[PDB]
Amino acid sequence: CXFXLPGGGGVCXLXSECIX
Repeated sequence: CXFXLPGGGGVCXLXSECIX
């Protein structure tokens, strides 16, 4: 974190469908 536009295994929600 901070999340939002990350890079690893998961995405911030999904990339807009959650936060984004």
